[PDB]
Amino acid sequence: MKVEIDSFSGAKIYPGRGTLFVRGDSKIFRFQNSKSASLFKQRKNPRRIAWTVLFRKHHKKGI
Amino acid sequence: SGNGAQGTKFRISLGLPVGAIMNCADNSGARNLYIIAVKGSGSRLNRLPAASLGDMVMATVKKGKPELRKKVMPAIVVRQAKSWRRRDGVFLYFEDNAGVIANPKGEMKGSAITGPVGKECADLWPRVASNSGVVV
Amino acid sequence: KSLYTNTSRKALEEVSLKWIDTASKFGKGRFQTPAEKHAFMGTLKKDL
Amino acid sequence: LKDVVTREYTINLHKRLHGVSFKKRAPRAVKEIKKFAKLHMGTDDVRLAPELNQAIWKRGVKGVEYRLRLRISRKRNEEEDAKNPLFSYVEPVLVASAKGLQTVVVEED
Amino acid sequence: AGMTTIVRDLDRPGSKFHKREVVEAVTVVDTPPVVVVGVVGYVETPRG
Amino acid sequence: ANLRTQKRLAASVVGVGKRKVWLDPNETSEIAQANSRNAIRKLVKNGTIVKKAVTVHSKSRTR
RNA sequence: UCUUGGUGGUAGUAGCAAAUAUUCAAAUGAGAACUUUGAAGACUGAAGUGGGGAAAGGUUCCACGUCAACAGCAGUUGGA
RNA sequence: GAUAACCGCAGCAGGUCUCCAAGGUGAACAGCCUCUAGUUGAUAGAAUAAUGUAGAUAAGGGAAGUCGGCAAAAUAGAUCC
RNA sequence: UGUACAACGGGGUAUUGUAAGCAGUAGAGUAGCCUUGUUGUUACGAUCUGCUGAGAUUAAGCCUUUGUUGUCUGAUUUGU
Ligand SMILES: [Mg+2]
Ligand SMILES: [Mg+2]
Ligand SMILES: [Mg+2]
Ligand SMILES: [Mg+2]
Ligand SMILES: [Mg+2]
Ligand SMILES: [Mg+2]
Ligand SMILES: [Mg+2]
Ligand SMILES: [Mg+2]
Ligand SMILES: [Mg+2]
Ligand SMILES: [Mg+2]
Ligand SMILES: [Mg+2]
Ligand SMILES: [Mg+2]
Ligand SMILES: [Mg+2]
Ligand SMILES: [Mg+2]
Ligand SMILES: [Mg+2]
Ligand SMILES: [Mg+2]
Ligand SMILES: [Mg+2]
Ligand SMILES: [Mg+2]
Ligand SMILES: [Mg+2]
Ligand SMILES: [Mg+2]
Ligand SMILES: [Mg+2]
Ligand SMILES: [Mg+2]
Ligand SMILES: [Mg+2]
Ligand SMILES: [Mg+2]
Ligand SMILES: [Mg+2]
Repeated sequence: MKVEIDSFSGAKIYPGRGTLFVRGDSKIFRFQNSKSASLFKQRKNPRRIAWTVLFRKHHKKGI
Repeated sequence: SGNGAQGTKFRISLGLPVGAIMNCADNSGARNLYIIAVKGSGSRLNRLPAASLGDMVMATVKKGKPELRKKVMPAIVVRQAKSWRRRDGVFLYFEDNAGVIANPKGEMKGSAITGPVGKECADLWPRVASNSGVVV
Repeated sequence: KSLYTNTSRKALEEVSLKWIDTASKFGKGRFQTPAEKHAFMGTLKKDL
Repeated sequence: LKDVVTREYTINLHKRLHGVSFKKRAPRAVKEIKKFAKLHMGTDDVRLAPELNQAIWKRGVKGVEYRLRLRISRKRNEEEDAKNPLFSYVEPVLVASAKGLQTVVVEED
Repeated sequence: AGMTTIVRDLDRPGSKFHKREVVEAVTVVDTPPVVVVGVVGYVETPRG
Repeated sequence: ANLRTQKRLAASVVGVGKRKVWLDPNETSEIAQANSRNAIRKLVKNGTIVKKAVTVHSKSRTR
């Protein structure tokens, strides 16, 4: 019972949820859902997706 | 599977049927592995035998060193790219399929594995664990 | 009740749970409790 | 109780037109206003104003609004009245939004 | 009522997941108490 | 009644199509005796039949 | 597997599903899903579902009256 | 002068010679949308079982299917190399 | 004639991804006014920023409801 963090969106991953990705350089990615997952494969920067955790630190929202 | 494997495996989703060409992840000279058959396969009418991570297959080489080509050799799948479920609920997958050339007992032909190895594969096959670096 | 006594080691295994999922099954829910949703998201525009 | 009555209603046509064929969303929306007036005003004869038919069909056959705002008025059927002595006339109500509005009783004064 | 998922330790010696955690679907059955409102007696006959 | 012959007559009188002839619905009684073309012209004089102006094809976005 | 005519079961069955699509009100009427008018939605989209013609047809054109049959539903409408 | 006036048993998705030809997109008399004009005709209503017909999408594999890659997918314009 | 049911409304939950409007000394710049700034001005300007994880949708087979407005005796048949 460790809660993982989404590699794209910064959401909290509870057990069973989402997919884990192993990129070919063996860097482990973790998605909470298929919305994090598909926008990862689509080559989207999390800094430009307005609801992600990394956007809100970049835009100083909710400090 | 069959003989050579140290331990048993939980059932992993079968990603790789016969005719699947997977990359070859060791330094034997083979560039890919074309699966002709899967060890331990159940006999069902019309069902292609389908390999999975940690399984031992029989394979040929379609690209690579000429002395490795035109022969049937055992191989062991180390990466899968079809999302399978672990017993702790983790669904995971690789970007590619990969396998290493083995003998019938499970000794490596190669000496080094380029990339990650599924932990189910490393636990089932001690020699693959010996030459693997990062394991998932 | 079971119609036979079962001593099969999958029975007789004393089970203690560690966590129970209470996220919304109405979507791909992300929070176990509304306190956790209010803590992650902070304050919203919604009235007081 | 009172027979001649006028109330204003909101109808959620979104949940009534859910999954309907696209060539029949606005035809069915007409038939759901008549079902909605027969449920509320109780009368089987429902006459919809031609301005309401303009409101249903404003955005084409498949572009019915999620919420209409209707002024249904139960009235006295005249001139050799039908099986029922009452009918309901259904009016559009000119609102910028049909959201967030309840059922009110419009008085004739 | 519906299903949800849990996490528990596995107590299965000789399994590969012994003392490790597993993620299991459970079904939840909403069970209020039942009111006893009668009795019925059955006799053994040659027809049943 | 049957004003089908009063719309074809009125289209040929005002010189537009039958898609652009507005017969007065509230004067359906007196339109129905306008069987002749002069009677149709008389109903164009007093606005009982209206020319129904053209549907706009604006060129503003094209420009 | 006669000839001519008549009649059944199948059977109120199969079916009446190409060509985006109809809807509201009023009028007429015994009777309106289908007629007429208005309103609305749409389409052919100028190598047109638009205006004319050749061959062929022959009155089908137009008006009034009419609805038994015909328009494989209907019909107050119609090339009837 | 034809998805009802012709021929095809008939008000048959068939066939039958020709003139005129608006705006945009675009290379275009293409496809798509609109103006003038025209039509809104084709039995309807309700429901959304199976099997169909027509259109789609599909994880991982990628012709192992099959007599045979049949069907589908993939490619697609233009500029430069 | 109810700890009733319905239609709306409220809350939750969820999906998407930050609405419209207003504002800005943000904006590649360009064209004018110059009583020429140097965080001038007028016009035009993809985009960006703030209000704003906003706005929209949310049962049609989601959940919940002290709200609002209604509804609650039509028909047929059955006997040892
Ligand atoms: Mg669910
Ligand atoms: Mg549907
Ligand atoms: Mg005979
Ligand atoms: Mg017969
Ligand atoms: Mg039938
Ligand atoms: Mg049918
Ligand atoms: Mg078209
Ligand atoms: Mg069009
Ligand atoms: Mg006549
Ligand atoms: Mg008939
Ligand atoms: Mg008849
Ligand atoms: Mg005629
Ligand atoms: Mg002949
Ligand atoms: Mg016919
Ligand atoms: Mg053009
Ligand atoms: Mg051009
Ligand atoms: Mg059709
Ligand atoms: Mg596939
Ligand atoms: Mg794929
Ligand atoms: Mg073959
Ligand atoms: Mg075969
Ligand atoms: Mg082909
Ligand atoms: Mg070129
Ligand atoms: Mg924003
Ligand atoms: Mg804005």
